[PDB]
Amino acid sequence: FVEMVDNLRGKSGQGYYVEMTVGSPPQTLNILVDTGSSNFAVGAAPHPFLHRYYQRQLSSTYRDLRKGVYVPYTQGKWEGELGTDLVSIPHGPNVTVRANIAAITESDKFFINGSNWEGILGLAYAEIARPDDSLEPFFDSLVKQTHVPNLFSLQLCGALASVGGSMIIGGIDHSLYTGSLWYTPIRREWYYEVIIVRVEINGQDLKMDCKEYNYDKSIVDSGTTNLRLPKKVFEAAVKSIKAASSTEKFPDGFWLGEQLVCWQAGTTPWNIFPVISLYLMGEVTNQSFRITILPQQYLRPVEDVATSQDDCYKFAISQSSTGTVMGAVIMEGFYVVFDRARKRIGFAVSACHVHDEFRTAAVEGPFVTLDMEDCGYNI
Ligand SMILES: COc1cnc(C(=O)Nc2ccc(F)c([C@@]3(C)N=C(N)O[C@@H]4C[C@@H]43)c2)cn1
Repeated sequence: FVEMVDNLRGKSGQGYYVEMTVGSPPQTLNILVDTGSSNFAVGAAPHPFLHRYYQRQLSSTYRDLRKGVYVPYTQGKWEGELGTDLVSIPHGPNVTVRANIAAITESDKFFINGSNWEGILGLAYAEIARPDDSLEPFFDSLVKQTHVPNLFSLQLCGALASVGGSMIIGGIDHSLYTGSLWYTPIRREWYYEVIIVRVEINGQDLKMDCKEYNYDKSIVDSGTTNLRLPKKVFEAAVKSIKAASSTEKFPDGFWLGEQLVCWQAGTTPWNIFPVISLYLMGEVTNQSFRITILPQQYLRPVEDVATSQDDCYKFAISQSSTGTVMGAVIMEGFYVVFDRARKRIGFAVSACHVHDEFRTAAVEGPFVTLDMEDCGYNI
């Protein structure tokens, strides 16, 4: 899959995108890779922030579904006209498939002023597709119409500075990680839902009822920047992180994401900030494994601070009302295999993760963990 290595680009905090083509003749677009949604939606009108957009009038293979859909998010929205067309991934498998496309005709707070992507590739399952689960997601169409294997892997490489990485479509590139992959079940095929069974800060268990870690769900989401934690879990984690880093004091607003903290260039005290370990449900009864990230993952650089000359950072762990979200803060530490065929997600140490001479991100197992099924939330 050497053809697909390094096929992701982006700017810090603006997402990771892959090049795709739509229509006949092919129209090239940059598309955000989002494992947290399930629609393929592209700009189709000249929004001023867009480098380019889908022009259905130029595509002889465009087919109109005579249906629209309005997609609101917590902050933002897009509305689109549904259709199908031929889609390919130039630095992906050598195939072309007919896929659903939402031609975005109005939006608010969706496209990013200054970004270099024009659409979104929702890689999750049909249950959360908009308007309903009859709108087949792109990857489902890809696997159904071709011999591409039913899995993909993501290496997101962090540190506006340019980011990169690889989306290996239909397989795994073993050069992108070290050590072994460790797999956790996909609890249910809607989001990429997983179950966290234990949380440690610098090896110190938070000792909460593990149900709190997954209230009301835990997901793997390449389309979210932060590690988002349920409120109660966030409180305990911040308390422990504060205690571990107490040799230096920071305003309450920093831990709440309400202000940055800046240090003189090259003087960030990485060593005073703890590592964070999430134990995930393993493949075997009573067996778990843990993934461990560094402050280099969860203290993110903010480069566009005009009013400062120093190196400023955002605390990128935040509280959530929709459950745990393992966003870029987690994924930038690891090579992540979305093994749809076996309903499991694999983690391994990423060969491109950011670290220092004293600590590295880690994936370790096996551990003995009992009552892991009780950790999952049910209504
Ligand atoms: C450093 O990492 C990242 C990762 N992602 C981004 C990013 O802009 N994502 C983005 C933009 C628009 C948007 F509508 C969504 C939705 C569809 N997807 C997800 N998963 O969640 C929210 C439901 C919204 C996500 C930036 N930086």
